[PDB]
Amino acid sequence: DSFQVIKNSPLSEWLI
Amino acid sequence: DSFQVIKNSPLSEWLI
Amino acid sequence: DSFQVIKNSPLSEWLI
Amino acid sequence: DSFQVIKNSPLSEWLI
Amino acid sequence: DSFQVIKNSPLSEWLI
Amino acid sequence: DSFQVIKNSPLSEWLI
Amino acid sequence: TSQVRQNYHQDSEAAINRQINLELYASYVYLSMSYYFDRDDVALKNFAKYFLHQSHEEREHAEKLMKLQNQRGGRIFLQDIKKPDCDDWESGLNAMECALHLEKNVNQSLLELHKLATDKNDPHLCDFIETHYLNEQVKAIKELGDHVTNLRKMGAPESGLAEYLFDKHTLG
Amino acid sequence: TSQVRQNYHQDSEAAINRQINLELYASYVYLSMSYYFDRDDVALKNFAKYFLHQSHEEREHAEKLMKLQNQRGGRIFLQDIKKPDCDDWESGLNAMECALHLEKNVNQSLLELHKLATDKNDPHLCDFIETHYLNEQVKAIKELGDHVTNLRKMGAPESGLAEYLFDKHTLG
Amino acid sequence: TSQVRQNYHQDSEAAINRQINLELYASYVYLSMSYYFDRDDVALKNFAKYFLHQSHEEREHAEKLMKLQNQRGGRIFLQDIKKPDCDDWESGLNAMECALHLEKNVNQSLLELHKLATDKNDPHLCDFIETHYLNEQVKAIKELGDHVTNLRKMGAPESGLAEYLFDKHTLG
Amino acid sequence: TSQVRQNYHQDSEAAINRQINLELYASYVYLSMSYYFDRDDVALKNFAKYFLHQSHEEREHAEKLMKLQNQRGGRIFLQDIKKPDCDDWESGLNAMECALHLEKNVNQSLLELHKLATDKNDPHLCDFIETHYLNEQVKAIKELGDHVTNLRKMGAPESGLAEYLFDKHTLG
Amino acid sequence: TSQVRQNYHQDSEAAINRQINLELYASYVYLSMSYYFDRDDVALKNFAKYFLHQSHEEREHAEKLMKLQNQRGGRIFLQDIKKPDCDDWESGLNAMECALHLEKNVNQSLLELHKLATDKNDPHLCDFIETHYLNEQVKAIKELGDHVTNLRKMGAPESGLAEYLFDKHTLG
Amino acid sequence: TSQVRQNYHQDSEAAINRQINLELYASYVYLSMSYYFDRDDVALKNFAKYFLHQSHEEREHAEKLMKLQNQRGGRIFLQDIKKPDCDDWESGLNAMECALHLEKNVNQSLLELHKLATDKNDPHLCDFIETHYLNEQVKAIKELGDHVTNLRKMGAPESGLAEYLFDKHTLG
Ligand SMILES: [Fe+3]
Ligand SMILES: [Fe+3]
Ligand SMILES: [Fe+3]
Ligand SMILES: [Fe+3]
Ligand SMILES: [Fe+3]
Ligand SMILES: [Fe+3]
Ligand SMILES: [Fe+3]
Ligand SMILES: [Fe+3]
Ligand SMILES: [Fe+3]
Ligand SMILES: [Fe+3]
Ligand SMILES: [Fe+3]
Ligand SMILES: [Fe+3]
Repeated sequence: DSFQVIKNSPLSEWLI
Repeated sequence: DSFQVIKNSPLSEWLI
Repeated sequence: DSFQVIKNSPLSEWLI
Repeated sequence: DSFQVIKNSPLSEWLI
Repeated sequence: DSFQVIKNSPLSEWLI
Repeated sequence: DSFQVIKNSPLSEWLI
Repeated sequence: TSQVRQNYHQDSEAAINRQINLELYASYVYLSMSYYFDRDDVALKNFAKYFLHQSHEEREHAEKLMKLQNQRGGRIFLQDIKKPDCDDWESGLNAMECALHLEKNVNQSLLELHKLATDKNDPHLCDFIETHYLNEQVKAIKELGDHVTNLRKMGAPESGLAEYLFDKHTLG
Repeated sequence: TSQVRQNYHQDSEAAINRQINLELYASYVYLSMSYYFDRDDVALKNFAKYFLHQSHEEREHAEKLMKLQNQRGGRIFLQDIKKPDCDDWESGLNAMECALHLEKNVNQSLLELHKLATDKNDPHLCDFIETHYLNEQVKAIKELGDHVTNLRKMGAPESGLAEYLFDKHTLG
Repeated sequence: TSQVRQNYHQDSEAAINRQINLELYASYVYLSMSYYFDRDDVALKNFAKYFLHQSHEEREHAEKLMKLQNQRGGRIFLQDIKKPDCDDWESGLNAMECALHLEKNVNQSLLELHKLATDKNDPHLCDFIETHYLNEQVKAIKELGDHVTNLRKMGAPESGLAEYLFDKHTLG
Repeated sequence: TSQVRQNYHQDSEAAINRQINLELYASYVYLSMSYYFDRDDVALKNFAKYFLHQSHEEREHAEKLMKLQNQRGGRIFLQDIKKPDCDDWESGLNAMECALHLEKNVNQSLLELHKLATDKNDPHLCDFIETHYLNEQVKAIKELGDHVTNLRKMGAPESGLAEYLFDKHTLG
Repeated sequence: TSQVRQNYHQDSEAAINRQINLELYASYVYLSMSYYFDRDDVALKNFAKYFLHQSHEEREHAEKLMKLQNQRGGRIFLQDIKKPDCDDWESGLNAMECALHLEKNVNQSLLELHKLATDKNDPHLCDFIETHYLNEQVKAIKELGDHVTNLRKMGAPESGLAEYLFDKHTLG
Repeated sequence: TSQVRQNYHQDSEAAINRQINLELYASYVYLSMSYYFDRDDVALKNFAKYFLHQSHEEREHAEKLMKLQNQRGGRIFLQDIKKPDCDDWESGLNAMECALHLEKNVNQSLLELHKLATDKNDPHLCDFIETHYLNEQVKAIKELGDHVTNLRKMGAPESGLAEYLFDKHTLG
């Protein structure tokens, strides 16, 4: 459950 | 900042 | 000759 | 089954 | 400068 | 052929 | 922007940051698995040792992705490491089933991570996943597959003797 | 016809060619046995290792008959290696029963191969079977006989614990 | 409730769980410190190596508290590991100042953790903090204090030569 | 169907089974090559030793594909190993020409096997062919190419001295 | 035309010949860099030693491409090695900037060389670039990136002490 | 102009720069010789190894002249390295004849280089040529002279056995 939340996160939330 | 949030947490939030 | 017979075999003959 | 087929083969089929 | 001259050379100048 | 071209070059072409 | 950045997309940069959290999250689940079997009412030493090794292995997978982001000119962005979804594991077999289901999820994320490098025409990033992550994710799933099938053949989790003997002969 | 051929019958020459296929066929069955126990739903490592050794042993038995045919002046004739008769083995006990039934069939073929050399008055060929094949075929059948009787005493194939412990203590 | 639980308060049990997150959080900050100095525009190898060692040291401090909770009969409760408060460190001196300010905060949490065991009359828990945590928290603060005072004597962070030479002679 | 099966197509599974027969067939041809040069009227010991090594190398290539099918969750399907197409080789040069023509055929089958994994978007299978099969198939063809060109420079197969000296200096 | 040529395009053959000149040209620039720092008015021994190693490394990269062309059945075509574009380097920092700008240009040529093998469906050539050239071109650019950023932090090229200390601690 | 320049003429300085190109050109011809014998249709391994050693020997002769120019206070001037005059060598004997004709040309250039130092009254430069270049150019020509005369005695290049045996016994 917590694994798919991180996986489905848009790429804009992982850029500085 | 994030260190004091965990430190000030009540003990009831750390018991199973 | 015998090498191309095996090579040209359809994939259906190699599944269980 | 396949073992007895080879075993029962006549000797003429094993000479060059 | 000399690096791009070699790099931009057509492939026909590098075959025997 | 290419060896004598370099060898016959005047010394003025080898000074900085 | 970086002086060493060449043929490195923002989408590939952001996908590496997401993968770093996924390996850091995975080591957190393996850390919660190891110390469950250290409990007095569980008491399976080689099960705890096995999941402790898995915890320090997912940490080095996250550290290697953090190192790869620096060579390509990208900038690491860190987020919260979420807590494991389960605070209690039913047994040794149930933990190997939740670890098999975890590795298959990690492997799925690498496949689309490899599918993004290919679309971006990033051949160096494609070779980095194939050499360090794709090959080891298949042995991990295969090994956990063997462990699960050897557990419910002995009669686990109903048989407490089954867990004890697997903990001794296989994991030890 | 060969310059080194002396006291070598065509019937003895043809019987050696038939035996070469029988050892090559036997190693093919042991190859299919080994990688059945490597499967994820079987996962018996020392069963796979045991049948892998048997596969490379029947190959050297076929290579020694190929070498013996050259010293006696005979000419090797090769045929198709047939596929194993079973593509699925029920369990570890069922594989040891199909391997015991296989060795007894190989031993039977050597007995009439020894009965043909004697009729042909070929004393060198008789001694070659007795030294390299007859002695090792009785230890092989005896060893597989022990393995089968130790499996259905523990309760195999119904007991999955029986296969796992035999795989560890006996085969490992 | 646990069969091995004796003289172990719920408040002491809950305070250990809070401390486990504090060491896990601390290793996350040291992980973000190490790979900042691995960046191409920073490029301080022994600064990255120094904070990488600090990262694996706070992980073993969290693992030893996880192990202590099992011996006393307590149950580990895990929460989110929060991301570090800073994603960029100004320089090597600014990182040593944020690491000195971090260790002093960790030491403060152990002092009230020791003040709770004493109030609960838990002498085994008091000796566990004094032996494994109180002594090493003073050397850590003292060592970081030396590092900070040796950096702004050379002229850091204005002097880029100061960081480079400290990285070579002191940290290397 | 398999618990460890992930991103594995039936077409990729069936293509691996076909390749296993192709390596098993190749080792059968090398086995018939080795014992042709062991014949009394041929008597080339290092030619027999060279093709004997090639026989045990194609067997390990078939065993590695059998092992790869188990990790990916596929099921091995075995067929007849066909007899070699030639029961007599004209000479040492003619055998190196029939072995060069064999390796080029094996290499062709791997290229379309790599072209099927790419179409199926199977990046793990693509890397398995490139690492273990594509690199070694080019050295094999190159080495056999050297051997053939060094044989008809000496005057083989007309010159029996040419075969004898190549057997000594090159193959020995 | 070659007996060992299989799945090898003329465009891939011609692109390898172009790459051979690019590595031979690169070693010529590193040769002119090394002996600039050997000059009496420069006198930086470990700068000369560093660029001398880079000179013999680009020569082995050109020799490995010359060897790869022979295994694939291609024919090497050699052209003039052009003289370096600069006969004087301003300083140690200016040389590391002209070497960083050189490696990034070499890496760019490999990316389109990898993009041509993929278009030609040459999977062996793709794996040869990824294993031997793509991985080492990123460490080279990263390492030169570190060296440049550590030079203008100390105050180079204005500070002659900065070059001398970097030459001692880092390059020595 | 240089602080270490003493008794060093411009003509001697320019003649050293010309010699550096002549050794760099010579190693380029030996590089094209080595990889011609690596070809599949040539396949002479010890001929390729012999000319590969000659390639790395002419590079050190050019590096020693580059080093000598720095000690005497001269400045290195680099030009294009011209491609070898022949892209195909008829045989092993034809390559040894083109290498003998090359060394005799290199030796001629050193003789007038020694004749210029003497005219300039440069005794240090005269001793540098005699110690490092004049002595080794006579052994090189003598050794290549032996190799050529031993090749056309066996019947090369008509005899392909002659090249193969010389490649084994002499060059190997
Ligand atoms: Fe991982
Ligand atoms: Fe893993
Ligand atoms: Fe046998
Ligand atoms: Fe046997
Ligand atoms: Fe601590
Ligand atoms: Fe600490
Ligand atoms: Fe193979
Ligand atoms: Fe091969
Ligand atoms: Fe390179
Ligand atoms: Fe490089
Ligand atoms: Fe020389
Ligand atoms: Fe020489």
